[PDB]
Amino acid sequence: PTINQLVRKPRQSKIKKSDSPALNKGFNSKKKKFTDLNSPQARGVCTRVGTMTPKKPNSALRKYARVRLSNNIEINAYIPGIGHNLQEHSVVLVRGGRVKDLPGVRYHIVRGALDTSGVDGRRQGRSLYGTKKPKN
Amino acid sequence: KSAIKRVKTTEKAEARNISQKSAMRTAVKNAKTAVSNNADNKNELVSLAVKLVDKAAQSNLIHSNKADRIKSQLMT
Amino acid sequence: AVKIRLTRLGSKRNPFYRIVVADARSPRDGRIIEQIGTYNPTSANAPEIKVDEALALKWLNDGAKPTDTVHNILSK
Amino acid sequence: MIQQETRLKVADNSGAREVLTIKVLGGSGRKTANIGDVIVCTVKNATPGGVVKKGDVVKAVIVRTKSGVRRNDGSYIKFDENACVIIRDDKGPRGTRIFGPVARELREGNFMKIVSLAPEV
Amino acid sequence: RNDRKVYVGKVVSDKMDKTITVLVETYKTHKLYGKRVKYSKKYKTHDENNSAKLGDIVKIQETRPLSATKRFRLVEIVEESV
RNA sequence: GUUAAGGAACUCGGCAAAAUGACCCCGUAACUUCGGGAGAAGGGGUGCUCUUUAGGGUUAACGCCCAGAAGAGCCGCAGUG
RNA sequence: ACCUAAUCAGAAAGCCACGGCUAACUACGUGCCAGCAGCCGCGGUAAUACGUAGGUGGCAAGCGUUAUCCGGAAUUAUUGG
RNA sequence: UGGAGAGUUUGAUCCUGGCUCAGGAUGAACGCUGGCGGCGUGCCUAAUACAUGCAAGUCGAGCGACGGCGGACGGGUGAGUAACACGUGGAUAACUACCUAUAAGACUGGGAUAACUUCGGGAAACCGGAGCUAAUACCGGCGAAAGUGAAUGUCACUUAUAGAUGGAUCCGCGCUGCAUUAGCUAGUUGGUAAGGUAACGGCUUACCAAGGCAACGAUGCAUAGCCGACCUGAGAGGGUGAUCGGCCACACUGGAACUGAGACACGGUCCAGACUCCUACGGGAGGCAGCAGUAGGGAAUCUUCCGCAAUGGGCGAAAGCCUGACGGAGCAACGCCGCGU
Ligand SMILES: [Mg+2]
Ligand SMILES: [Mg+2]
Ligand SMILES: [Mg+2]
Ligand SMILES: [Mg+2]
Repeated sequence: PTINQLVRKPRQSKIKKSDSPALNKGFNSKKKKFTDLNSPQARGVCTRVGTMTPKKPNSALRKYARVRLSNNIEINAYIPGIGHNLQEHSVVLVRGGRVKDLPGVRYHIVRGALDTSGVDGRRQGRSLYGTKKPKN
Repeated sequence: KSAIKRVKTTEKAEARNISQKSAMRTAVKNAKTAVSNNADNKNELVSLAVKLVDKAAQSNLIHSNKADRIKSQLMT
Repeated sequence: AVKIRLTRLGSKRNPFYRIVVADARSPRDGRIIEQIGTYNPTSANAPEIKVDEALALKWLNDGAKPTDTVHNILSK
Repeated sequence: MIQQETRLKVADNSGAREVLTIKVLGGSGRKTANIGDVIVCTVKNATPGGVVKKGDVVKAVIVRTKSGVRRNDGSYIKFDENACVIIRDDKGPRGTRIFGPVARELREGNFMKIVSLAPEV
Repeated sequence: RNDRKVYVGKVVSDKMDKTITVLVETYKTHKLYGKRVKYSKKYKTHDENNSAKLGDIVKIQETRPLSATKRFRLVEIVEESV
């Protein structure tokens, strides 16, 4: 507004918040690295084999994996692709991005470098799922 | 380890100045007692030796050379 | 005082110099005082000697120690 | 002369401080002990940042005392503080260091580690 | 000493011996909004024999340090009014 | 009246005893009806001799009583001994 | 570093997409299922919007995905409400 | 010189208005595939204990059979500090192993002792004793003074100069978030006193004196090395602090010193604390945020490489000598560039 008021208080701009909460900050030090920052990726360790549904009008079935992350906290997940060589308490790489119409799930289990290593059943969409073909 | 031999000078160079310094100051601490009596016998001809040890702020350079005038600036 | 110095620059497999002068307390790479001009080491598609003795005589008055391979510039 | 409910310092870095006494191990009806006997302590005070927490039944050995022992030559010894060392299930101390002069009596071939850690004995 | 900077300003209060405070005016420009704005640091000043009173316009020279903020040195009396 | 090591293990129950106690200082929480809490708690100092100076009243004044400060020094296990 | 002379075009190319945006389409299998999704969402009996071969488009010794930051956002706007 | 848009609330509109996508980035990770000439950058997460190697010496024209200059430059790191730490312009109350320009004078007179053989104790760190000796070592008269050697020349000593060089210091301005934090320090603010360091100084102490700061942000909390620059942008601005240069602080932790020209000293030092490990359990040793490599939390960052030829630095009058500064190589599509199949 008035140039008198703008001297007396500047434009304190709009804060934003992260779309994906449970990563990427200095958390809660407890004389060791009790919890840390994972900007793109991490390890995991699993806790539960997941089976769930979307909720809005949709009626399909989905297979998450409710884990405890490497910084004491609890998140859901998802395995893209077909195969599932995963059981309880097995290491899984992470990468962010929510899943719409599921009520509370958080990230994608990377199908390349983990115990989630390689998914067969795919032949054209490949590097999104970690499937090889050394002929070409 | 060629600073081993530098240590052997360091316990050896403490003796020469701290003898000179403690003789510099008690010749000067008795001097302002002798300058409190002023009979020209216990103050004369050793005050310039109290200034010779304040000239041995240039000879005994442990007391710094530019710091020669930190005490001797009043009596003479 | 000061010492006449060649700041080495230049990429991989190709040095190049700039004639500067500062005290030995200052390092090679930087905190350099003045520059009397460039110097050209390689001679293929490039000159071989470069100096400007106008502001070089300003430093041989208050003292200067040229390195004995830099003095072959100013002997020519 | 230790008793059935006296307190003792602990002279090591095992994560403890002043411990009580519960019972003196040995024969029945036993009422005192001295340098080099086991007891049953309980931790009444602890350093935050240790491996023994407060309120926990542990054993010990009496290492110093204000009473002392009498030796073969008739020599006596008297400390000025009571102290003990928390000992594990087999004979060896739980901590790492020991902050005091242990008694010269203490080993018989048996506590061959507590006398191997004291500043002097 | 002999040639130092000058901050002419009003004398606020003589409250102890050899000590006053000589306030000055400074309108400072803002960074981007353009409209100027006032800031008035109130610097203390040694004066020789309680020569100042409340309200004088003076002339100030600097010196070599004395104590906590007694860093300026009064010179003149341009105005001797109240 | 005193007591080695331990200190409520005594016992219906810390019952009786033991410790705390004066003046001068620093400092003091929750809570509240704003007065209180509060001597809250937890802390320090005190003896004798010698040198200087600032304090009332009495009185013309030497004289007399009332006092508080720093500094220097001495002795004992312990200075409201 | 450079450079000549040799049997040899012979060793030396991927990767994501292809409703609308947004650059690029067809035939079946499953067929509100294994899924997919940046939002509109395409899936109840194939479905140009899911895996598959064909086809094309993009970039190219590199192609996509993530988390983070600025522009898009005139959506903190003095220039600009 | 240069500045785009699309989608979605309704049966259908105009508007306000959010959320969402296309693009540029990464000292990124991870997903598939793999030809490189050539150029760069590769601890950003547990400040998690650091094997084995090399990084500070030099001088046999000191002098004997330690006396000098250098280890205050240089090369690593961001836990600290919201501050003259830094940036930017003003000021003098004073500080040089050096470097140099002229000139002075470089005299006189003495005596103590390491290495070395005996002496005894310790497993050791090594020490107490005794005969032996020079020194350019040591001593006296606003006052100290040096001599040395291949052809006297040369080269350091010493005093007063002033120039460069180098550090110190108060001052104007620039320096993050919060007011759901309003009071704040007491030697605090000031004179005076003598002491105190290169100098000014409440710089540390002593009697008097009643002030400092503040709604123009004083005080207290959590987050942070900072600039030149990097990123994006039409620009104005927003976000960042890495290699690369200038300045700053720190050395497993917390104090304090000593020698010298101007260290509170990374590789020295006495002490105190938590840790490793050996000894005869009487004692002593150890500090890779030097150059790499291993261990460790990790989704994540490399060779235990010969070597001083060039440029730069100590020492010497010179040959040269030590140089993990550096001149370069060993490894990853890590980034741009150029280039083929
Ligand atoms: Mg009470
Ligand atoms: Mg109460
Ligand atoms: Mg080094
Ligand atoms: Mg290097």
